[PDB]
Amino acid sequence: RPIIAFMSDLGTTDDSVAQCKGLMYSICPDVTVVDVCHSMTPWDVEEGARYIVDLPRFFPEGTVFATTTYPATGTTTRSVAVRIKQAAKGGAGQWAGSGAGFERAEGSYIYIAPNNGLLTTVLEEHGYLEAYEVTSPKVIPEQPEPTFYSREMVAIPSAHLAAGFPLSEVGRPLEDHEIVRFNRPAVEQDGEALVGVVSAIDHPFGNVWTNIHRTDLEKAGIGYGARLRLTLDGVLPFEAPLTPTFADAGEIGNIAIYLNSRGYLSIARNAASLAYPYHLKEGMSARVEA
Amino acid sequence: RPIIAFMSDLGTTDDSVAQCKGLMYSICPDVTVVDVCHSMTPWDVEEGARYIVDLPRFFPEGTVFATTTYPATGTTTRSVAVRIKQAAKQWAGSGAGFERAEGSYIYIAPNNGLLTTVLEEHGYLEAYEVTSPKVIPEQPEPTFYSREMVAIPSAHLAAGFPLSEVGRPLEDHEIVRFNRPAVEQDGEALVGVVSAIDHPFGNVWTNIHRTDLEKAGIGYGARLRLTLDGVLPFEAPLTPTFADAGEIGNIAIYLNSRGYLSIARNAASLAYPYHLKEGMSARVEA
Amino acid sequence: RPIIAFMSDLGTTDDSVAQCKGLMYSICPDVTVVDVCHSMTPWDVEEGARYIVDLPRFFPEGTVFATTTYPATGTTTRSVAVRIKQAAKGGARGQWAGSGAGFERAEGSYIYIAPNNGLLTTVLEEHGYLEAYEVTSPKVIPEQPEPTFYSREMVAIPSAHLAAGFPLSEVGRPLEDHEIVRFNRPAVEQDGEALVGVVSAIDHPFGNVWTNIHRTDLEKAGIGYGARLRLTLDGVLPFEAPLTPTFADAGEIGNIAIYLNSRGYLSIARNAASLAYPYHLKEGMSARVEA
Amino acid sequence: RPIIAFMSDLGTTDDSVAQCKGLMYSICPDVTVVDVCHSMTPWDVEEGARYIVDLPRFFPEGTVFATTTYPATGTTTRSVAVRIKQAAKGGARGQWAGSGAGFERAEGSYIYIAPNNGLLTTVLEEHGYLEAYEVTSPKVIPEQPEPTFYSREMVAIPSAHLAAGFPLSEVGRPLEDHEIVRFNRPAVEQDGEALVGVVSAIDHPFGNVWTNIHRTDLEKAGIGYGARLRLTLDGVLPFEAPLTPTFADAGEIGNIAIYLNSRGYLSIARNAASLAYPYHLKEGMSARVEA
Amino acid sequence: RPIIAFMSDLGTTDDSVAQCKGLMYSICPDVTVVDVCHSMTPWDVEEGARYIVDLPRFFPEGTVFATTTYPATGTTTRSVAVRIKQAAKGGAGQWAGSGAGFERAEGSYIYIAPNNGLLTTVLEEHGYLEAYEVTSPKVIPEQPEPTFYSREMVAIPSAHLAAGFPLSEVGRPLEDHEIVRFNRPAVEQDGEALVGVVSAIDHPFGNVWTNIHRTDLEKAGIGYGARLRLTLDGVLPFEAPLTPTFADAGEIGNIAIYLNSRGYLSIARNAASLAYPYHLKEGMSARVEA
Amino acid sequence: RPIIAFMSDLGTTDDSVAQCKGLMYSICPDVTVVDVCHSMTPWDVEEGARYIVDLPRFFPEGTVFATTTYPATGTTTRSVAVRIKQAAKQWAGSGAGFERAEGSYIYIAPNNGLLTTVLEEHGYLEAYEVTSPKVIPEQPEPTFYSREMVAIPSAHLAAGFPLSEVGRPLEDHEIVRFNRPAVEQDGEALVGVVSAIDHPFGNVWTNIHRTDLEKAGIGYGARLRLTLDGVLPFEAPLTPTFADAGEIGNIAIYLNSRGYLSIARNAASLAYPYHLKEGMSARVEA
Ligand SMILES: C[C@H]1O[C@@H](n2cnc3c(N)ncnc32)[C@H](O)[C@@H]1O
Ligand SMILES: C[C@H]1O[C@@H](n2cnc3c(N)ncnc32)[C@H](O)[C@@H]1O
Ligand SMILES: C[C@H]1O[C@@H](n2cnc3c(N)ncnc32)[C@H](O)[C@@H]1O
Ligand SMILES: C[C@H]1O[C@@H](n2cnc3c(N)ncnc32)[C@H](O)[C@@H]1O
Ligand SMILES: C[C@H]1O[C@@H](n2cnc3c(N)ncnc32)[C@H](O)[C@@H]1O
Ligand SMILES: C[C@H]1O[C@@H](n2cnc3c(N)ncnc32)[C@H](O)[C@@H]1O
Ligand SMILES: [Cl-]
Ligand SMILES: [Cl-]
Repeated sequence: RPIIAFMSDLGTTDDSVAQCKGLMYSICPDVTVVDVCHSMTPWDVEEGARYIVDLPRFFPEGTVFATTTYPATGTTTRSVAVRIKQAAKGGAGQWAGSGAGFERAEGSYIYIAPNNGLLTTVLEEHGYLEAYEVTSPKVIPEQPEPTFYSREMVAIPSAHLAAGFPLSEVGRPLEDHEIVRFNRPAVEQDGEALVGVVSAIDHPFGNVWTNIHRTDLEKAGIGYGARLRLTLDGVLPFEAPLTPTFADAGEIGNIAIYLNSRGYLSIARNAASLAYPYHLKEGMSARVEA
Repeated sequence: RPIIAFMSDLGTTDDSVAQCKGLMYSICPDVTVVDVCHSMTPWDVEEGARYIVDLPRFFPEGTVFATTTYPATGTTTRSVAVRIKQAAKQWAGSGAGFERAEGSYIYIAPNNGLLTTVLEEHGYLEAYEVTSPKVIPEQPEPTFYSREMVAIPSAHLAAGFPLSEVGRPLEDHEIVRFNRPAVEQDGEALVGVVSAIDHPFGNVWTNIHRTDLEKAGIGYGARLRLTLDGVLPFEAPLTPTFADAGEIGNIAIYLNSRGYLSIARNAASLAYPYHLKEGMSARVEA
Repeated sequence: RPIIAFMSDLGTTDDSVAQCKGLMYSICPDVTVVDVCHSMTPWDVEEGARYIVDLPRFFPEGTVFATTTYPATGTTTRSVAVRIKQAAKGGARGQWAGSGAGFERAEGSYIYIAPNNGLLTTVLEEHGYLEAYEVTSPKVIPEQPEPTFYSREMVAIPSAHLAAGFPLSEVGRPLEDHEIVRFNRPAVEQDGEALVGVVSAIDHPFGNVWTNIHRTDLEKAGIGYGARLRLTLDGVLPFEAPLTPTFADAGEIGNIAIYLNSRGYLSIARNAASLAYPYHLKEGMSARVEA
Repeated sequence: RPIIAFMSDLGTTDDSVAQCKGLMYSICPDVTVVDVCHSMTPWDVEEGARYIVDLPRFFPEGTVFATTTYPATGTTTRSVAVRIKQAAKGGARGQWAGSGAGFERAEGSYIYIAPNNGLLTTVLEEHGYLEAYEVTSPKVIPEQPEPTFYSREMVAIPSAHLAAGFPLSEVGRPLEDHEIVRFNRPAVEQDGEALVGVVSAIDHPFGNVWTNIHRTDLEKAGIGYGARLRLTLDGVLPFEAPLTPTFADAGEIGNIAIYLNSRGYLSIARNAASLAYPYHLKEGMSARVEA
Repeated sequence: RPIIAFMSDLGTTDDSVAQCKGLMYSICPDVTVVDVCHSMTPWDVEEGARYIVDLPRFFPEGTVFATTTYPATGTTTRSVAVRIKQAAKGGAGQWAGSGAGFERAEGSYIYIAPNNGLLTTVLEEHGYLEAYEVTSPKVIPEQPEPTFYSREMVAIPSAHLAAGFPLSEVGRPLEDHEIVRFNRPAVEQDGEALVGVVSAIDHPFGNVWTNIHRTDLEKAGIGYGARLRLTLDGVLPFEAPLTPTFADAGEIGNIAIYLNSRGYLSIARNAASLAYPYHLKEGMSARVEA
Repeated sequence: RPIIAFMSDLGTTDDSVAQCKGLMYSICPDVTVVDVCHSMTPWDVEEGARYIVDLPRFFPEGTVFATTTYPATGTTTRSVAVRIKQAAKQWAGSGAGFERAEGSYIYIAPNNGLLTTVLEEHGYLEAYEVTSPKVIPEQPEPTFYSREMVAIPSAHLAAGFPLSEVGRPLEDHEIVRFNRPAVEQDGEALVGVVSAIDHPFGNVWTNIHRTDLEKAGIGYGARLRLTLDGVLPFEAPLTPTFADAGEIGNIAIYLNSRGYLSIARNAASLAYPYHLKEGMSARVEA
């Protein structure tokens, strides 16, 4: 029972995703294609990365992740296919599922993506066992569509991998320095305050996500129940204790400062939108201190 | 051939829904997950209820409906899981339609009133709290009970985990319900609200029902005056469908697929040019 | 392993698509339902036609395409079901889709079921058809259809019977060619040495600009990759670039690229930036090309 | 104490109006310049005409109205200067303006100077005129006018000479009636017992709705204060109210009022709330009235 | 040299204001008409009031203020004309002008307005010497336009007053209880914090004005140089000392908490807009404390 | 017959401008106040400068220009008051125009660069700091120096208060100037910026001047290619006016009333449909 989990920038306004899916079911008759999302900001590899980094532990072993934003479509560039090392615990650290969670064995998931840095945080968080350039005409078209490499060089070969084509056969092995990566912005300790950035607005709720992690917090002594001052955009400070969840803020509309399901320091209002009335946005400065 | 039909307020702009689906396939390898929608206004229990209330008759017997908006996530609250009784009409499908046996569907949802109308329309045979670590995490992620307390246990139920083993039976009073706004009277006009804009067409749906109408003496021929937001008046005979208005753009006053007084333009949008909205008053007279 | 690929104007904000899907699994339990899209502008049959015309070569033979925008719901009109002839190559070069030399698809191997309102105009034009039938039989539609929901009653439902193996010729009577409603499509005019058409679509979510000037139209004027072109939009915007395979060929990020899209049509874009969104360019605007 | 009342399409965001004013005080030192408005949609002569047609009765006799939208700036066209005949009553009842029984104004006592582009169509129609002249004399316009600024060169400047006492008949040659450009205005049709016109304007900043159905048109059908009316807008909105003098007559705040505006025209509004803004009603929409 | 200072809700998009001005110059040949503003939110008498309350000290003695929003136009209602008592010092309290300012004698300005509460704060701040109902056909039309009382019952009689028509002759005297007034929202002392409201956004800068006055501040001990916490909309707190001016915030974009030229506690950014990016609005809660 | 022409960033949505005017009439009973505009983008010194630079030739001799955006309000800063020399062309008005004597106009402004282009184009005969309590308040309102340090002293100057008595003479270096962006070269294309959108018409004005053009070999007949924001290309002959384009909506490339390369549609807006903006690059080639 093979699964391909599919994350693109193709959107859902036309037949582009369906074209890829038609070919996936064509190549791997038994497959199940699960949509991750197709809504990412085009060409923003850092945003694409956040949508895929945390997926392994949720999926059955053997799952292939077809993940693509392909601004270098139709060039001489070729995709990278990697088998990861650890499925890894996550959240605000645990295995996912009922009971004590589902423990995932090492080397049980493959990502196939453009070699443009999309997989940077996947490789940082999970490690990898082996990496290959995707070049074989057994898995890609002999004459690929210049402007559709997300289909030609990701969707199509991912379905061959789902169908059982040996990963080592897709092309030559890539050395670590041949896999492109993006530079991750570092959390700064500024006196005793921690300085990062709004990493994401959490749609559709309007919760605010920072790149300040739970590990960064236990570094400066911060745990659940700590009074914090969190300044956004350099001028809007908020104040609240760190709490597990939204309803701990008290009344509806009140401010909650919490750890999100991905482990990162976040801010919201209790059953109300914070970001949307005050037009708060990704990329704004975020500062925290007790 | 187990099915989970999935309705949430998680949206489709990140991997939140995919995390839930991943766990569904892990738990029930042979499952088919059907998306209902994930677009609902966050925390609007009456809105989410509208999207799930008439689903059973359309699905194969044995379908599990996983339906969630969870603003009380991470608290001591636990989900409710119910088996409904009557799948409830006409029947849907080709010919005279497909009849559905009683007790053939399970809903699992936060215990916050989301299931209010499902229970009124269909009734139930059994209701339980979802507490067993067989079907939910021992360390549940505080901010993601739509995943922990709905998605995960729905998939155990799809795989044949016995309903009565999820936790203790709930008595009726323990099952939270929302109050639904009444259709009131002033003179011979009926006063209600706009209960929804029908995206993407811009049709207007009111809470004034077939039954409220015929009781006040209105059937499929009646010339009606329909005033919206207390300002915009519309006038037209009650008709079965849009094209009964004649010209493209003409006004149709009709009954939507739920028996509710509705208003639209024929093959054009009514709501969008006039910025008509849910929650606006709707007053009708013959 | 039967597939129904589903395209409608029902949107993704309520339970309308799910009702259709439920009834698909009810009638054909082993079916796989693949969403094409549900976002088309309601009642724009020309736009709907664009999202379904290119589908066959990507799908397994025996696939059923349920394609629907239904402004005449609740009327005496009934849907039309067609077996197409050629699965038809396509793309910028014109080839089969898939790895290696692509997946060659046999003739008469796909069914489309749709309102009889012109939605299938380009499907028939580009693929031809082998047989067409009016969808009237109570075996495949409800005896009491919901007046406002013919996308479900007259398309979703019968499509699932067809996917289950219900004989096509049994849905109702054969339709003569003149009984299949069509729309007229704009002809690219050969004006001097220029080619005059329109912006056919904005390519969401990138804001690329698609015209109705097809690759074969370009070969009427003898224009291939490397040709220095002037592509004028909206009468007043004379863009200038060589015709190149892809976006990155334009050099720096933001530079204008003139290219052939994945559907075989003359297009214009910027390299890893949006052309249509900043300047609010729209479908329907004029598009002129010349060398 | 000469007055120039000034209406243009120049806006209030730069120094364009001030340049015109400066030259007014330069040519006629004791002048008072009164802004009519500078907000009209550029080049919409019909809208401009609405802001100037009702002016004479409010102003001292001898006032000069400099009224300008000039899309043909820099061309061989020259402005036209007119002495009107009747100052003309008006308003919902039809009377003179001011305290007591109002200020009665004499015949032939106001001058309008404008581009010869139809801007003065309703002025002449409603007031008549006694003499008209092309504005050509270097005594009142520049010998080298700025190509893009004929609102200044061919209207502001000569208007200030006229206010200073420059003889009207000396600006240039007399113009025959057919030489004064006009636009055609929509005729309210007598359809059955209904009267069919349009929404002429949105009354900013209140969002009241003005139609082109005049009080005298209502008296063709015999409609006065107290008459229960149906006023249908945009073909689909049948408003119902008695015809009343004013807004508060409708009762509660927000209730629909149907009334005669201060310009003598059939209008519709809400009592101390906006009708046009919430529902995005627009000029050009249809307006039908009947009793 | 008579002056009429003219404040309406008529806007500047049509000839409505010019009609009034034509009649003003008709009635009072020597007059100068100064526009206060015509931009107010229609029918909002509290907003109209803020635009007129502070005008007397700036204008020559003898000035008439014609001030109007007239939602009761065309009814039996009649305007009120009042001679004020004190011109009054103002600002963050002084006379206006070069040197030590221009001292204005008592009873030297007249307001004419609808009797709908528009003049509430004028009468509270300045007092009055005499008040009259405007009813004489020597100053108003015998048949006034039903829908244009701002012209008929304000503009027109104001010009008669400018022209020298005796104020006592416009109609009968009104007793204090016959002059309509609006209820002013009270500043609350909530513990040691002061609770009011955003009274206005200061266009075009996007500065935020509160109804918390300098007097309210010296009541709780607050002067220039006091560290303050100011919460807006119940969730956005800001922190800054109270300073005289914007540039005291330091760098451009920094927050300044100050007293405005009208005497009220205010918040802004130094040469940047505060209200506009965060969509802050009139009517939002405002809380302050040291 | 004294005149004050008044330009500020105070807007027209409250009584800020009326307070200033009130004080002008108090100080100079016989004054005429002319509004220039009050709409300028707050604190944009180059923008406000554009609105005041060519005013003198249009006004009677003896006019005082009160011109202010004052982001440094309430600090130790004091305003500058200058008498300009050459009123500077053609001359404006009927006939051959009205010549203006030298030294006939005074500007008074914050000393923040607002007067940069006025001084470059016209020159000056004398410049002073505004410090005398004869002409400004002793207790100046900290947040309203546009009123205290511009409006009030301008009106004393209109009334005949001697210029040299406002405070001490300033040397040229004490008068703050802004740097103006240069028109540069790349190949035979000239590169500049859009210096303004011409509201309300939506015409586009560039900083590429008549002089920059003719030096590169371009006159009133030249077919030019004009690219805006680095993306949108336009092509058209250089013409005197809009109507030279022919059809309504056609493209005109012309010189605005300041000698600057400009682009527009004939009797339609160019900037608004395309969302063209000030600060966007403008590149021209013959
Ligand atoms: C197949 C890939 O083409 C890329 N793509 C789409 N449009 C552009 C563009 N204008 N420039 C560069 N890349 C683009 C998308 O990222 C898609 O994933
Ligand atoms: C897992 C559940 O978390 C809830 N959720 C998301 N954001 C908030 C918030 N600010 N307050 C309360 N609940 C929230 C959603 O309703 C989702 O269904
Ligand atoms: C079931 C079908 O109903 C059609 N539909 C929905 N709303 C309208 C309307 N206002 N007018 C005409 N057709 C409509 C949709 O096109 C859908 O496909
Ligand atoms: C003469 C006065 O008419 C008032 N006015 C304008 N429109 C309305 C309306 N729709 N309802 C009530 N009053 C209105 C304005 O406030 C103006 O000042
Ligand atoms: C009196 C002067 O005050 C200035 N002004 C108004 N708001 C601000 C602010 N937030 N920062 C700096 N200056 C400001 C204006 O520029 C006005 O001209
Ligand atoms: C001096 C006159 O210039 C006219 N004007 C300004 N811009 C344009 C344009 N793009 N097209 C035509 N006329 C224009 C205005 O209407 C003004 O009145
Ligand atoms: Cl799916
Ligand atoms: Cl004025």
